[PDB]
Amino acid sequence: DSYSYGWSFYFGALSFIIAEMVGVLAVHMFIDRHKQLRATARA
Amino acid sequence: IDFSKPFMSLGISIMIKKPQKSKPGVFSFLDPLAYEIWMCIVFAYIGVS
Ligand SMILES: CCCCCCCCCCCCCCCC(=O)O
Repeated sequence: DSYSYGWSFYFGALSFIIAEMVGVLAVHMFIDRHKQLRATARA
Repeated sequence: IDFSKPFMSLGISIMIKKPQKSKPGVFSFLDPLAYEIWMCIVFAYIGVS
């Protein structure tokens, strides 16, 4: 091309944070699934 | 007519709007980079981590 960003812009910026936080929580669940298998298959 | 000796010497000068002291803002250390860069650094930080 004064400008400002609207909520729809911050709805995709918030979605990024929520997605990265869900991806971290899913990776922990995966590490949790395999830790149980190892612990069960150890004793 | 016959004037007297000048009691006030003067001339043609230049008048401009007096500027401002431009008191720096509190969070002005961020000025070298744009708000978008600062916001994207945070996003990049989260993504990298
Ligand atoms: C390790 C990555 C992040 C490092 C910390 C950077 C701190 C800056 C983030 C906040 C600034 C946001 C910009 C809004 C204010 C503005 O410049 O208009």
